[PDB]
Amino acid sequence: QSIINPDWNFEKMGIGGLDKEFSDIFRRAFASRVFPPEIVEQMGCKHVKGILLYGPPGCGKTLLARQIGKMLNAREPKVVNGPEILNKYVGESEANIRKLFADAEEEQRRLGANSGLHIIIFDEIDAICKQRGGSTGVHDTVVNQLLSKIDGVEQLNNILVIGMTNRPDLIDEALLRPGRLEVKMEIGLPDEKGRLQILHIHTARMRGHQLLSADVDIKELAVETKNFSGAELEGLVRAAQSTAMNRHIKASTKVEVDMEKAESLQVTRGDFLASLENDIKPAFGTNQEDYASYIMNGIIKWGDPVTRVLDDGELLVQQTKNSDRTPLVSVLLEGPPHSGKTALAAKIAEESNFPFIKICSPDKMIGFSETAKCQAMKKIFDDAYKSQLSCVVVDDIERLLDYVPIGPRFSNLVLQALLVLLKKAPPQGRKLLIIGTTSRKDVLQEMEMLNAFSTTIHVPNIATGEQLLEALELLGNFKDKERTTIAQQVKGKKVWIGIKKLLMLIEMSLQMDPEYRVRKFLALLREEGASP
Amino acid sequence: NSGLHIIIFDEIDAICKQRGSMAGSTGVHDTVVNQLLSKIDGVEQLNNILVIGMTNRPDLIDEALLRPGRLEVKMEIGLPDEKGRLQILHIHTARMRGHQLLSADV
Amino acid sequence: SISKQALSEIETRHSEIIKLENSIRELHD
Ligand SMILES: Nc1ncnc2c1ncn2[C@@H]1O[C@H](COP(=O)(O)OP(=O)(O)OP(=O)(O)O)[C@@H](O)[C@H]1O
Ligand SMILES: Nc1ncnc2c1ncn2[C@@H]1O[C@H](COP(=O)(O)OP(=O)(O)O)[C@@H](O)[C@H]1O
Ligand SMILES: [Mg+2]
Ligand SMILES: [Mg+2]
Repeated sequence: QSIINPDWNFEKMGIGGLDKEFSDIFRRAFASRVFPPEIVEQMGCKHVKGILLYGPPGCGKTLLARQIGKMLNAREPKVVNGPEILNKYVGESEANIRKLFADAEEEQRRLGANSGLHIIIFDEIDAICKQRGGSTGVHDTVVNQLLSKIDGVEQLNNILVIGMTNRPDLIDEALLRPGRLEVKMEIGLPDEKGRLQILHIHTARMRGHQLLSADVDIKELAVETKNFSGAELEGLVRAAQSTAMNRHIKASTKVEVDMEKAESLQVTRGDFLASLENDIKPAFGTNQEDYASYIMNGIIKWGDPVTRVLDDGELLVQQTKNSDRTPLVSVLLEGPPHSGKTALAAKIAEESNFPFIKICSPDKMIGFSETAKCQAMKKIFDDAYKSQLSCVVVDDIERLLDYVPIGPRFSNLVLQALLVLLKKAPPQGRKLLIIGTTSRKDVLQEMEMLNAFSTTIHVPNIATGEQLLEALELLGNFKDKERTTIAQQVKGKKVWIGIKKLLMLIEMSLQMDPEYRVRKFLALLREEGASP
Repeated sequence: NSGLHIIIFDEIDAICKQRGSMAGSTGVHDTVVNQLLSKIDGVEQLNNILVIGMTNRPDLIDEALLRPGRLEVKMEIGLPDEKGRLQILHIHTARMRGHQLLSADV
Repeated sequence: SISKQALSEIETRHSEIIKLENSIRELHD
C-alpha cells in the first residue's frame, strides 16, 4: 500500500534553495494521493492533473521536474523533447500527440481506481501550444488535439503533466484554466542561503576524499558571489578544479617525476579567487570590461564643476537605495558638445556597488530598423525587474530617435516606447535608477520629455585661463618656459573649449619640430575660439 | 566507455534567430536552434561529444548558445605575420626541393 | 507561410496464382 518509493529523503534529492516552493507543490499536487483511499473515496474528490513551472533560465527547472518524476513508484516518465512531433505530411502531428496517452487509456479500461501513475514531461510548452488565433499552419490543429485529450468526453484519472517555459504569457489561455494545467510555480534567482546550500551540494564529494584544502571557505564565496545563477556556480567550481589541476601539468607530470607531488594536489582559495575574475561572467551581474572602455583616460580634476556633479550623483544613488514611498528615480545629464557626459555617467554608475549595472548605447545598433531598437530596449529593461537593485544607463538620447534638424525628422515609435518606459515602477519591493545623456536639451523640451525626468544636472566647459593652466599641468605636457609663455599670452583673454577637444589640439600641436610647437598650439586655440 | 564522437559544424551562424533583427527576414522559423540546444544538454544526458563550431560573423551568434554547459570557450584565429608567412611558404614548397626542381636562384 | 505540407500515393507489385493449386492437389492425389 504505497504510491511513493519506500525509501526516500529530501536531503538526498540534490536540490538546494527551493524549499517553500516544493512544500507548496507537494501540498497541492500530492495531498490527495497519500491519504488512505477510504477517506478520499468517501469525500468524492478528483486529483490535480497539471503543473506549470516558469522563471528565469538556468535556475533548476528541469532538475525539479526530473526529480519529481524519479520520485514516485510511477512507471518511468515519457519525454517529448520540444519540437519532436512536427512532420510534413497531412495529419501526422496528431498521431504523435495521440500516441502518448495510449497506455493510460489501456490501463484505465483494464483496471479501475487501481492503476499506476503515469507522468508526461513536456519541454517548452511555448513552442507549439501557442494562441489559437488568419491561419498559422499546424498550430491550430495541434492545440485542439491537445486541449481535447486532458479533459474530454472520456474521463482519465491516472495522469499528471508538467510544463516548463521561461515566457508564461504566450501560452493559450484556455489551456491554463482550472481542470487542466492549474498550479503554476515560479523559480527565481537565489539569495544567500540558496548559494550556500548549492555550493555545499556541489563541493561535498570533493570534501569527502580530503581533496579540499582547509584554506578554502564557503561562507565568504557565498557572500562575494551575488546574482549568480546555479549553473554559473557549477561553472565556477569546475573552473577552480581545472585551474588547480593545470597547476600541476607543468611541475610534476610534465617532467614525469614522482607523482607524490602530483598526488598532493589540493584546490585552495587561490584557485577560486583567481577563477572568479577571468572565467565566469554572470548574465545578471556587473561586467567589469565596458567601464574600462568608456572612461578611456580617467577622470582628472580640472576644478570645481566636477566635484559638484559627482556629489549630486552620490546623493541620488543614496536616496534611491533607502526609500519606500519612491521606488523609481531618474536624472538627466546635459551640456554642450565635447564636454564629457559619457565619462561622468559611467563613473557614477560604477561607484554605486549595485549588483546590476548596464549601459545601452547606440553604437551597437548600426543599421537596425525601428522595431529592432524597440525590442532591444525592452529586453534590456526586462532584466532589471529580476534583481533587487539595478542601474540602467541610456546613452546619447538624441541618436536613438534618429533626429536631424532639417524637417524635422525622427522616429515616433522609439520615443513612445521610451516615454512609456520612463514611468513604469518595477514589481513590488524592487528598486531602480535611470541616467540619461543628451546635448540638445531644448529639442527634448519641445517633445515633452522633461516631464518624465525628475531632475537635471549641468556639466560646463573650461571658461577661465586658470582652469586651462591647471588641466595642462595635470595632463603633463609642455615645460616651465613654455608654460610661462602660454600663461602670459592667454591670461588676459578668456577661453571656451570642451575637454574632449583639448586632447586633440595637444596632439595636433605635438607634431611639429620643437621650435614651432607653442606657436602652432596658440594659433589653433585662437582659431577654435568662440563665446556662448 | 565509448570514445569521443567529434562533430564539426561550419558557418554555424546560418541558423540563428538574431540575424532577423537586422533589416531583412530570415529567422529559419527559429525552431532549428531549439532542436540543436535540446540535444547537447537537456532532459536526456549524453557524455561523449565535442561539438566544434566555426563562424565568420561572431556578432550574429545567438545568446542562449554560450551559457556554461554549452559552447563555452571562444577563440580567435588572426592573420599570420612575417614568421607565419615564412613557415607556410616553406611547408608548401618541400616537395619540389627534394627533387631539385626548384632553382637555386629563388 | 513557409509551412508547406504534402499528401502521397502508393503502388503494388502482384504475383501469380490460381491454378498451381490444381497441379499440387493432382500430385498429392
Ligand atoms: N573631468 C573630466 N570630465 C569628463 N571627461 C574627462 C575628464 N577628465 C578626463 N576626461 C576624458 O574626457 C573624455 C570624454 O570622452 P566622451 O566620449 O565621454 O566625451 P563627450 O563629450 O561626453 O561625448 P559625446 O560628445 O559623445 O557626448 C574621456 O576620454 C575622459 O577620459
Ligand atoms: N537548485 C539547484 N541546486 C543545485 N544545482 C542546480 C540548481 N539549479 C540548477 N542547478 C544546476 O544547473 C544545471 C542545469 O540546470 P537545468 O536543469 O538546465 O535548469 P534549466 O533547464 O531551468 O535551465 C544542473 O547541472 C545543476 O547542477
Ligand atoms: Mg556621447
Ligand atoms: Mg533544459
